[PDB]
Amino acid sequence: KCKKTTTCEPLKYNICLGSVLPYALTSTVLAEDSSSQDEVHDKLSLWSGLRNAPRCWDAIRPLLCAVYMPKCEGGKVELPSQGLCQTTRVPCAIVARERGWPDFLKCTTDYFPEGCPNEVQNIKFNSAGQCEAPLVRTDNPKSWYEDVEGCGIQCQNPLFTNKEHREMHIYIAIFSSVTIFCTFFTLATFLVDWKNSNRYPAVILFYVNACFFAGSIGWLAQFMDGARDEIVCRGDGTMRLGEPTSSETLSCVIIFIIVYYSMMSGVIWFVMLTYAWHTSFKALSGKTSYFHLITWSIPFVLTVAILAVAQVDGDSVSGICFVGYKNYHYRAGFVLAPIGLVLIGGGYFLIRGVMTLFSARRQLADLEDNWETLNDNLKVIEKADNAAQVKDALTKMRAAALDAQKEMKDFRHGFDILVGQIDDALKLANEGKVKEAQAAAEQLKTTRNAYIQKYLERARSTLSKINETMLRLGIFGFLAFGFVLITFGCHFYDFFNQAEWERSFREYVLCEANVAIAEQTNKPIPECYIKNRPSLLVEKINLFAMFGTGISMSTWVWTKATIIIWKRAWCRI
Ligand SMILES: CC1=C2C[C@H]3[C@@H](CC=C4C[C@@H](O)CC[C@@]43C)[C@@H]2CC[C@]12O[C@@H]1C[C@H](C)CN[C@H]1[C@H]2C
Ligand SMILES: CC1=C2C[C@H]3[C@@H](CC=C4C[C@@H](O)CC[C@@]43C)[C@@H]2CC[C@]12O[C@@H]1C[C@H](C)CN[C@H]1[C@H]2C
Repeated sequence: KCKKTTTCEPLKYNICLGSVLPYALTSTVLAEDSSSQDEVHDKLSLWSGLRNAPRCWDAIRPLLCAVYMPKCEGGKVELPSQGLCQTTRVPCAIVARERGWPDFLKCTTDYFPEGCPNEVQNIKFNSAGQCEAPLVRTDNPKSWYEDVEGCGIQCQNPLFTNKEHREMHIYIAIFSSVTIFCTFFTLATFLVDWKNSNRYPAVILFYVNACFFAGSIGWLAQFMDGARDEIVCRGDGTMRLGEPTSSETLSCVIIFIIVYYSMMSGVIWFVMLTYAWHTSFKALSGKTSYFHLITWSIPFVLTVAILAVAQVDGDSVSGICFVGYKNYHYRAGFVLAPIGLVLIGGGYFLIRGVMTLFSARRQLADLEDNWETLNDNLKVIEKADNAAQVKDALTKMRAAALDAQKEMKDFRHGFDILVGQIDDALKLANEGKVKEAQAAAEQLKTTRNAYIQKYLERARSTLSKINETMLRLGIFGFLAFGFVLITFGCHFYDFFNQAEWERSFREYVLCEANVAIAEQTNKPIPECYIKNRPSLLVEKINLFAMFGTGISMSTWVWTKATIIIWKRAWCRI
């Protein structure tokens, strides 16, 4: 009979000599020189050396597959046919001459029964129609998926359909457009007033938006008539992976360089921003030429390193080329690490900045507290009947003014005068003279205005400036940290389940490989699908995060003080 009784075990390799196996279970019983599938793969590695003789190889492939890796299903293995074995004798006669034939490969009808249907005869090792979606026939051996011959891994992302591609593309369209013109607004502002806006750290924002403009450009590049497929796909319609490979158009690596470099410089400029703020608070342009070198060296070195390991991959959904898609331990290395370090540094100099801020914020408030005391005490003194209230309030005034006394010598002199006059009024009030002290408090009023009000209203305005700065730092801090937290979350999710998505994808590929033969042989065909895939909402979130940062830094230039600056250049008469 065409069937043999043995125990079916799973394939350790789902490929037979560059051809995908349409079945899932096999048996090592027919390979009489083998006992395990390791041995089988070894023997096939020995038979591999025959590939230098294509004339024989063509005819011996199917036999070798039907023998060493046969279909096992429900305790049965189908034995190869006599007709199949006879097609090996004539051309592979070389095997017979140099070392002879193995006894289990000799065409004795007990090993090869006559007229037996074989699953292998259906399989084509010249992949004319063998290549099955999500795979496409390419005859370039640099695009061949794993060990499969003639088949390449298709260009468009096989985890999301076109219905989702259009979606994400219009999403990225809108967002990146908002960013590309917001950053242009912010550039134009600091550019038209290049003479008056070129200061540090106000030019650091300009540099940030410059970077995030350059990047959004590369993000928009994929929307031209046929540019997307030029960036993402190879010449043979198979997605660009491990770029830059030899003899491929640099239409990918250029976009990668843009999107990555602009991004990284764009986030190191954050650290430079926080430092510049801190040192601005601590009091200059001595280190202003050294920030540059850092913010341009580090992204360069990183990008060059990525190009050195050649781990640029192409995504059709995003429509760009970026680091560490295929191998996700590179994305964590070149994206998550620099961003995290940026978060740490920028956060450090932020809190240092608000310490440098907090220390004065209390001082000015204390001065305001003393002035708050003086006025209300004068309010009580000027309008009182009992001469105990006058004594009391005068003492309190003395305490406050004394506490406030603790170009500068003039300021202290004023409070000398105030304390003195207050003590005079104290002497007057102690003796029970109510209205004499009350009248001697108007002296305190006019003196308060004359000698003290200057330095006070001088330091009255700063509490608005300082609080505004404090709250805008309150914006930037809890904004940037939120963005970093979110993008770290997304990247960590993908980082987490990319170990599973590849499993599911592979199983799916094998399934469709089964479907291929299952259809053109009038055999029952099983439905194939992806068990699990990346969430599109997560990618939505990440994009929203980075573009949201790109927009929020362009929002900074949005002031009413800016709007009028535009008029000066061309208002004329
Ligand atoms: C590759 C090769 C062969 C390896 C095959 C053998 C047929 C049977 C088996 C049994 C199986 O258990 C292990 C594999 C082995 C040995 C076949 C004969 C032809 C050739 O050996 C020649 C040696 C010669 C020096 C050069 N040319 C070499 C090749 C054409
Ligand atoms: C398709 C695919 C992927 C699409 C995913 C990517 C992780 C991150 C993103 C970013 C996100 O914005 C869009 C989706 C995208 C591009 C993931 C990497 C693994 C894989 O590429 C592998 C090639 C490999 C040879 C076989 N296995 C293939 C697939 C598991």
